Amino acid sequence: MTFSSTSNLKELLRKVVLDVELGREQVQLLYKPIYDSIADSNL
Amino acid sequence: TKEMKDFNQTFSVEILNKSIGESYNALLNHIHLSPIINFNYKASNKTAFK
Amino acid sequence: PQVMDAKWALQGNCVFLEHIEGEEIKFGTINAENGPVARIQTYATGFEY
Amino acid sequence: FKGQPTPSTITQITRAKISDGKSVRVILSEGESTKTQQFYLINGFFGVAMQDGEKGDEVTLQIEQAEYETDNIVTSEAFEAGKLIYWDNTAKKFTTTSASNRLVGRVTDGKDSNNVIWFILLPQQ
Amino acid sequence: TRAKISDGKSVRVILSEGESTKTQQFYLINGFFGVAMQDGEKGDEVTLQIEQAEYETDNIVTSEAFEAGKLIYWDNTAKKFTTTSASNRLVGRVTDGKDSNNVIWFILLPQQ
Amino acid sequence: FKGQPTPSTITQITRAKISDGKSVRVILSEGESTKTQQFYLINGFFGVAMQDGEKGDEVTLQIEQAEYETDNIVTSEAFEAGKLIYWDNTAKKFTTTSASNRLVGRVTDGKDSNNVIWFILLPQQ
Repeated sequence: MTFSSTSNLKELLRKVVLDVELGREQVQLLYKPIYDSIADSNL
Repeated sequence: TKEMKDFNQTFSVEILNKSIGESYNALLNHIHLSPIINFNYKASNKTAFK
Repeated sequence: PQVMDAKWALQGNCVFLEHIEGEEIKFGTINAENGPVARIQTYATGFEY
Repeated sequence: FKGQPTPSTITQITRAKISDGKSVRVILSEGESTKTQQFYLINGFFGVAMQDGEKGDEVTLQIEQAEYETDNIVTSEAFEAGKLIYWDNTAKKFTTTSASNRLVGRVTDGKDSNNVIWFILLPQQ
Repeated sequence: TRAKISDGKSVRVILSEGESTKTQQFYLINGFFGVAMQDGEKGDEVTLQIEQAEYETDNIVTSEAFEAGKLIYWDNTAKKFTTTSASNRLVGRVTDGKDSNNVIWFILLPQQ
Repeated sequence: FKGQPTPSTITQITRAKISDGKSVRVILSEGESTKTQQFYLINGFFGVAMQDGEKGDEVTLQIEQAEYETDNIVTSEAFEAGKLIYWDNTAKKFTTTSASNRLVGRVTDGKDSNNVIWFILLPQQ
């Protein structure tokens, strides 16, 4: 009896995944202090 | 394809909207800050390290 | 999903052999059952009036 | 994610269809300039220019393979419906002569009084 | 003003003196090969289809196998499809091979 | 309708346009295989094999005549914008040489530093 025999049968074993916190960093609007907004829907 | 949305567990329109928003914010930063960077500054503006 | 999970189970096999004085008892083993696999398909048609 | 805490591998999911192919951007050459809604042959692509390009800039050509109305035909020749159309890049005009011109379409409506042709654009071969 | 006037999925033609077309059949009229959406008479205006789409038809020469992928040529003299590749006009490529009922699925081509 | 009360007569209305025909089903032969979003020539049809197939399986090829991002070219050749594209079925790579290869497209964006190309797909002639 050895765990190595049943290692390949992944469906028998409990599946645990370690959290990594992977993704894409948020992209902020850095240009706001410099510019003067002119919002008009008929330019 | 409809099959990709319906059968794929993780795929969704939410991640597509996230990608759209991220690229949009980066586009805004580029549009409103690349004129500042790419400009050919004359010697009047430029200041040395000193 | 388009392909269904396969049910699994673990089963322990053993056999009783009657023991005489001074023979090592043979040990059993373990076998794993596997269920069937089902698949989901997409059917479609339509008209162009 | 710069400075991520764990070396997460990245797997690219392949993709082929980049766009619809209705139109294509093209860079103007030196001795070229385009105005809107006129046919041109720029870098091997024949289509209707959708922007006014002046020099060394980027313009979009429409290659939709749809039906197009166009002036700018060699009025000496008569364009009956069904005849193949060719593009004379030297004269910048449509013609039925197949000497070395580029095949670009087939006529639907014959040559009318106003030198106007309705023709079906071709697959850019 | 716009150069594009219509999507080009269909094209109008005028029937000559030796041409007559019935609904939903293939006809080579004035260099355009398509499916006529109207039953036409001499000197009448009809509309053909050049939609580059998959089309069904049994109007074929029943002598040679139309295995999938082979080019389909339209013989105006006999008014039939065939794989001769002679001076007959090229019109499509077979998607689904011929069945026992002599039915073909093929993709139209851009009239070049 | 079997066993109908009355001898009715059924008249068919003909319909030629079976389908839009933007893609075509095809069956893999012995010496052919596919994986998703890769270009292939199968049974005279050239397109993007949208599904995996190995042996006698059914796969579908995109023939939309849209713009496609491919890579997978003969790297030694130069691919300027507008140049015609040919598929070398022996090498299973795109190329501009027209020796015995199928004409399949025209480049919209030239060969970049990583051999990527955008090109219009052609009507499978």
